[PDB]
Amino acid sequence: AIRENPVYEKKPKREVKKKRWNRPKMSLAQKKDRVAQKKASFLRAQER
RNA sequence: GCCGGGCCACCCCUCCCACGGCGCGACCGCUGGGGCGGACUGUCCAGUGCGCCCCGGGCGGGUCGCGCCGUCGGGCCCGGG
Repeated sequence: AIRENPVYEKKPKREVKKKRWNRPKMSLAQKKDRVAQKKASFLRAQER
């Protein structure tokens, strides 16, 4: 059979609904305000 | 000294181009709010970007058009009396 029909036929391309499965990289302001929130929370607990 | 032409000087009108200034309009990026979908953060319920739409405003520069101002401006110092 291989010697008879050796050609390869590609699988047809399929439509995509464009769903991301990973996590996008966090942004500069996002991480800066995360650090700010952490500092505020720690100081709040220290006062409390 | 012998007869004509043209030009700039009078006085007035009008074209184009160049330069500088002022004001208006069209296209741009950057920046404060609202609506939507979601993703994330914080040892108080609070907050942060993201993609779309609405954007009411600001910013100046790059180009274009418009109007005015100024030039012992340039067009044989355009042309008309």
